[PDB]
Amino acid sequence: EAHAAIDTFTKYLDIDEDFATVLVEEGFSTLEELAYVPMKELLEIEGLDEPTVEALRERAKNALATIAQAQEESLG
Repeated sequence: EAHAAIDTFTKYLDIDEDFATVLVEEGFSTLEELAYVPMKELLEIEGLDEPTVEALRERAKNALATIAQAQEESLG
């Protein structure tokens, strides 16, 4: 559910739902897209700040690192 993408980012990206939605709203429901997408590309999404987008991505990868920990428990 898209609603889960809002809390997920808030759980990993450490952001608020109103902000996460902007990432999932643009088309980023997976931390990989947020972390895989570069700062500029992510900062261009609209009017994000250099640091806010720079720190948001850092969390994406850092969060994905943990997600990979649970991924090992499941085949997917």
